Amino acid sequence: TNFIRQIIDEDLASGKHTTVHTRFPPEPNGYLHIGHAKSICLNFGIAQDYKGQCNLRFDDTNPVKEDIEYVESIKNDVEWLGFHWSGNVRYSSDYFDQLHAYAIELINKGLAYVDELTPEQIREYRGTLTQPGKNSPYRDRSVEENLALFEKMRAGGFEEGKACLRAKIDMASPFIVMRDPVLYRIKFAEHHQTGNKWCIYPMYDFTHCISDALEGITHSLCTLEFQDNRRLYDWVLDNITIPVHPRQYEFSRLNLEYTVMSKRKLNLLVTDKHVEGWDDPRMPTISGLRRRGYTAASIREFCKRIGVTKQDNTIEMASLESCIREDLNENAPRAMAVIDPVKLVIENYQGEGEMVTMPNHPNKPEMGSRQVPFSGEIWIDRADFREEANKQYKRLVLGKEVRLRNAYVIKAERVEKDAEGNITTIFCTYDADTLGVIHWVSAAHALPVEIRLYDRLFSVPNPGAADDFLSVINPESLVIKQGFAEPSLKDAVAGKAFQFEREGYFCLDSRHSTAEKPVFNRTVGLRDT
RNA sequence: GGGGUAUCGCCAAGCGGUAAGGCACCGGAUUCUGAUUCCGGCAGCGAGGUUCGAAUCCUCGUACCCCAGCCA
Ligand SMILES: NC(=O)CC[C@H](N)C(=O)NS(=O)(=O)OC[C@H]1O[C@@H](n2cnc3c(N)ncnc32)[C@H](O)[C@@H]1O
Repeated sequence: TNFIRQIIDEDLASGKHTTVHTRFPPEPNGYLHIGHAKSICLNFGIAQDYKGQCNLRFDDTNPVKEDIEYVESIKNDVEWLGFHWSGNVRYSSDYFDQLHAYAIELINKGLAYVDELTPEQIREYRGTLTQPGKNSPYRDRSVEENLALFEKMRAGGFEEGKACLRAKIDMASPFIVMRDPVLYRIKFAEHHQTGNKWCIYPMYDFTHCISDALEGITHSLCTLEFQDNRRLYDWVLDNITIPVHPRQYEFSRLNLEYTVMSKRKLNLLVTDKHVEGWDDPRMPTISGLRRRGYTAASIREFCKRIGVTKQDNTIEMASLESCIREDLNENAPRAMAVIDPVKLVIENYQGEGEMVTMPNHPNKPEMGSRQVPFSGEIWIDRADFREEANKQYKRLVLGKEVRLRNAYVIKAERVEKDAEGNITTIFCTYDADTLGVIHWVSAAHALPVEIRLYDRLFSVPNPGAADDFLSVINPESLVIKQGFAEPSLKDAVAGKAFQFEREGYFCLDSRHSTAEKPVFNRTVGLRDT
């Protein structure tokens, strides 16, 4: 329960409404991102929670910026997230002729007219945040003149920017939006759904209130920027022959630390190639978060955990993080992986290996146990090995012993180095019947695995407010290791995310992995203190 | 100008009845993952008025967001 829902129960009891009918109106000019998920939960959840209907509508009014590619993806992430829409997918373009008729109703009613101030001009007459606007000399043309001219615009008689249809509101209203907001505009650009049937497109403020109405929406839910815009949402509706009037309520938009979220800036990392793609695993996009290894639920949880308020906010990473972890900790079966590897030879080991039994999930044997190849020419993570270390360091010490994960207690007793003085091997001896702790991978039965260690894309908490967000990208947002994993990981089906013991939760990256060079993305690391 | 916001480090309840939970975080217990679990540990813009008493009320100021695209 949040204020929007609180309003919903009230609108219910009074009987202002019977069923709720919400909507998600993303424009198809980029992919969805976590923020949208917030928006996607609000509207889809309210509806199902109230046995209502939510639809997916692509507010495709600006042909020039939108592309078919997006609508396909927006459609997917929506499903993927876990929601289904009411009836078919509706496009604002579905209501184009509808908007046209309505523009005419305003014209005939005399509340809209063909203004001819060049764009530059239209702004000058607009006035400012403190100085009222000034009526255009065209403002008062006759209904007959307006109908004629509109039709011309529509018939392409005017070049782009040479004419526009405008409402006749109040040029000196404090709401800049009511200063004779433009209704239609000329754009000779093929629309992704109507092709070239249209030369004049309608504006969002115009399109949006009508679509909602014509759809039967009970609560147009949006983000705060559109609060001023509520004035014109009601005006248009309050001035055309349409039978319902969806009330609008806005809320705060999701802001995440260390990552921009504007479909534009995201769009910029993509175009200027600073990331693999909209879905590069470092992105805040859903497509990305998915490839990164986020479970629809963790996202839906995140969304649940941050509420919907009118307050400005900026969620920390640890929140989104805590979420995937809560999910994965409980579901992902553990495995063995070694990210940095130095060879460790147990000279006391005679033979060619054996077979150590490891659980799939230690706090839940319910997921059974697997069989992994133990040996004496194994691998380990360099950071487990130290010739010198304090009392808190629990891993391998030059004269100590560490219980190898699900196997034996070895005991380093020598070491060896090279040119630069870095070690190449740690000769040690294993105990006989013993079955701190560390993990490992038999070098022999080792699966060569590429590992992509990800980190927050941007170096600063609020790259948005930065001068050049690109200039503040973390060069270490991605760090490609080359490690070795037990042979089980051979059968990692791109999808499940295993938990490489003591390292993090990983998933096989489904944009690069091959039969021989599987690629495991680190969704999120573990809590290390 | 106008439209908004003002409770813990980050979110988020409470809507006059004497300040929820979440995440971060610091202690302690277990753990062949320094994880997991586990218990313990840390609060309402300012100033005034209003009440018996208000974070929720009235007023002043203060802050910070948004609005001068033929983008949405
Ligand atoms: N009346 C409205 O909702 C505005 C719709 C408009 N076409 C729009 O905002 N375009 S959009 O494609 O950028 O966004 C579509 C809808 O997604 C949600 N949304 C957009 N940006 C968001 C953000 N940063 N955080 C959370 N939710 C966000 C809104 O419901 C938005 O309308």
